Amino acid sequence: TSINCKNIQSTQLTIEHLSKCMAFYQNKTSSPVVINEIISDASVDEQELIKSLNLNCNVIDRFISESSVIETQVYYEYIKSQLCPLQVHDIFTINSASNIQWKALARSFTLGVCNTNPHKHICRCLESMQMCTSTKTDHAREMSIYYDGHPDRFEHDMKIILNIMRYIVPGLGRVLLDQIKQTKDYQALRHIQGKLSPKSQSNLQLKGFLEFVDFILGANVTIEKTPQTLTTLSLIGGWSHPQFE
Amino acid sequence: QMQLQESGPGLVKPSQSLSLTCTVTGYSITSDSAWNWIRQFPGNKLEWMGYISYSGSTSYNPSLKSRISITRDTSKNQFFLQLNSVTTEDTATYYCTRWGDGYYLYWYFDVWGAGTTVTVS
Amino acid sequence: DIQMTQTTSSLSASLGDRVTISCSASQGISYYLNWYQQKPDGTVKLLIYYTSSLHSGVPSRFSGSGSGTDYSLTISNLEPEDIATYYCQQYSKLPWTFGGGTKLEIKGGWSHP
Ligand SMILES: *[C@@H]1O[C@H](CO)[C@@H](O[C@@H]2O[C@H](CO)[C@@H](O[C@@H]3O[C@H](CO[C@H]4O[C@H](CO[C@H]5O[C@H](CO)[C@@H](O)[C@H](O)[C@@H]5O)[C@@H](O)[C@H](O[C@H]5O[C@H](CO)[C@@H](O)[C@H](O)[C@@H]5O)[C@@H]4O)[C@@H](O)[C@H](O[C@H]4O[C@H](CO)[C@@H](O)[C@H](O)[C@@H]4O)[C@@H]3O)[C@H](O)[C@H]2NC(C)=O)[C@H](O)[C@H]1NC(C)=O
Ligand SMILES: *[C@@H]1O[C@H](CO[C@@H]2O[C@@H](C)[C@@H](O)[C@@H](O)[C@@H]2O)[C@@H](O[C@@H]2O[C@H](CO)[C@@H](O)[C@H](O)[C@H]2NC(C)=O)[C@H](O)[C@H]1NC(C)=O
Repeated sequence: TSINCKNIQSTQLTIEHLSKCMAFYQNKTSSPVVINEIISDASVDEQELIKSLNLNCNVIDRFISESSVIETQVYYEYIKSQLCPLQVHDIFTINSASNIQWKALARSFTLGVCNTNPHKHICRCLESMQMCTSTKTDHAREMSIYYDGHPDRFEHDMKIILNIMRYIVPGLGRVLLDQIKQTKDYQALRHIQGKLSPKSQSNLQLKGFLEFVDFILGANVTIEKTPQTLTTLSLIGGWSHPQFE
Repeated sequence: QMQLQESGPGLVKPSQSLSLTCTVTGYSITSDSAWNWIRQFPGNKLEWMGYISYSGSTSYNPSLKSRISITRDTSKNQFFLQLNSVTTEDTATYYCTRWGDGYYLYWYFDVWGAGTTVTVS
Repeated sequence: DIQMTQTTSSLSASLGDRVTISCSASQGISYYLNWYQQKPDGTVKLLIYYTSSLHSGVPSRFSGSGSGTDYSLTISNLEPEDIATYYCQQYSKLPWTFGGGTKLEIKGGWSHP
């Protein structure tokens, strides 16, 4: 049934069900909930641990990214979703200061599809942050031929897109995106980008970026997942699987 | 249901320390939050002086960082401000408040003292 | 460090009016802001925390708003107890700073019942 981000089952750890535990997907806009009430039902030693961490809304993301265990990261993500709602949903308001980071990553790195016809709608959308309304409508034919049949030329732009998205969804989202880059399974990105589109409908540039990510994900190519040989630094195991509840 | 009060001398003329005692009634400083001293200068200008945490961590405004000291007594459940090398600029109304850490209650200044006006020269 | 500026130092308005007080920030605070009321006798009590949220016990007339570097406090209908100096605070990062303060005063008019 529904996933519980406080205690997550071993079968449930996948990019999709983890994607369901992201902070913005919790649909909490307002009225922050204090940490002791968030963790209220959980082991006592765990509660004392979280109090000893002295989480704040600013650095909770750093705690998520530094942790080595995915269940704990999801827990901190849920604590962020209940504790810091304005921070979580700020990115969706157009030209809010949360957008500056992924916009800057867009300007800093140019797609390989943009070295041919730099005036393509998307290339202007990442370059100048203008004409972002519909990126996948304009020149889609040309991009469709460019990306189709080429694994490498597609993986390059996909990776850069994955970095910008790392800056769009901090915390859990970031780590999931990292998983993509390492596992080279790029279709799982749907679960991240899909949920991002309905919240972002007000933001024009974000909506355009997400529509294009939808487009380049729909490219016609066959790429092989490369799960890690170590089996470590992956979601399944090892090692510890904390369950708070 | 807690309340705080500041107990302090009326004035000290310059080159001396000014010390105040914030007594916290109805709460345990050990248990949680951050305990702060905040002075309002004449003309209604507010300045955050510094705080001591529930665990004893100290953070001071870098403007005052040299001469300011904030201690606490867990026994009588008090915490003390000492601002040394006072000048005529330090004349002001000094409060002591509680900044909540995000654990038991959100981040803000919750309970405030009535304030004690201490003067220089 | 982070300088908070209240554009209006002092303001007068009649009772029952709708008063708005503006708080500007030197840089982006990312929504971390508080609103305090210092009455004439000197008692200071928290009005608004986290920029939207209203503290427990604060009357329904007060509403916070704003985002980014710009923030607003709104008293919907002005009652005589609200006459006081108001302050805004950024907890973004230390050292914490306060606004210059805004003192409220009465116009106020004459009673003609
Ligand atoms: C916080 O809020 C969000 C949003 O409000 C909420 O997420 C929704 O949750 C509900 C309840 O679980 C979901 O409703 C179910 O949806 C089932 C299938 O949904 C399909 O459509 C999704 C949206 O498609 C839109 O976009 C396309 C463009 O592609 C557009 O053309 C369409 O018109 C449409 O507007 C789609 O995202 C979804 O795909 C899944 O995979 C993506 C990968 O990208 C990932 O984002 C999600 O995991 C997503 O689920 C899917 O394709 C629907 O079938 C079901 O209704 C019936 O289902 C069975 C079918 O047989 C019936 O038997 C049964 O009786 C039901 O009647 C149900 O309505 C809704 O899809 C979610 N929306 C999302 C995820 O965007 C969160 O739950 C809220 N948070 C919490 C904690 O609750
Ligand atoms: C998706 O791409 C395939 C691959 O096209 C190949 O690349 C061309 C440059 C040229 O070398 C073609 O001869 C290649 O076939 C498109 O071709 C068909 O793909 C389907 C399965 O996707 C397969 O069953 C057919 O046999 C392929 N056709 C031939 C002649 O082999 C396919 O049309 C593309 N699908 C789209 C664009 O929707």
